Amino acid sequence: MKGTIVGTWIKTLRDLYGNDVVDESLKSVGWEPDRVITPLEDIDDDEVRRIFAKVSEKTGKNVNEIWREVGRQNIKTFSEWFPSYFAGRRLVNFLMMMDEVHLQLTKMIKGATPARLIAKPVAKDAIEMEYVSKRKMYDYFLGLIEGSSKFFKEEISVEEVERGEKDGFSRLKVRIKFKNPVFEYKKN
Ligand code: HEM
Repeated sequence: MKGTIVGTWIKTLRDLYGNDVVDESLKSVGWEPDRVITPLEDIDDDEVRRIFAKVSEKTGKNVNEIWREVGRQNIKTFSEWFPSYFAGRRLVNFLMMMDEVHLQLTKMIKGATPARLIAKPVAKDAIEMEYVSKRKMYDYFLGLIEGSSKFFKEEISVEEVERGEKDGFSRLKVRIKFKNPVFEYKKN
């Protein structure tokens, strides 16, 4: 996982559960508790997993629950940090651009198996978004959607259409319904 994002997760874990819980969890995997992670590092996914697992043990919170909340809160961090991804945009705009943004952000990562977040219109007031990846971070994904609705102050309805795994790839499809029309038919 790209360093920058892991950095944001750690800060969020601190916001959620406190510095001792997080400091201890980082040590248990051999990190300096105040380790400074850079945009160049590809942090080992297993070590992240063990960090979250340790936080789960210390807080008594379920790890899926933790990921959900980290997803929710992550959006506020992104909005204050990178205001450019949010500026002059509505929620639908923001969501439709995520796939492209993530391809840009992982272009340099050695081992090029980056998650896809392809969204497409399926009605005048609704899109389907499909998370496809090697990593199966379902709860994080859903939390991120909730965080986005929260930030843009646009109420949505989120229905999971299906989830599944095949050929090592996880897939989660959601239908997101907006309060009023955001699309119209157009000559193809
Ligand atoms: C400006 C806002 C955002 C930024 C800057 C951002 C950036 C990133 C970065 C750098 C990663 C690391 C991926 C890797 O290292 O392979 C990541 C992961 C991920 N992002 Fe975002 N993200 C944003 C918002 C969102 C939103 C709104 C969603 C969903 C609606 C989303 C879905 C995901 C998921 C599911 C992953 C896990 C990747 C995987 O499973 O391989 N992100 N994001």
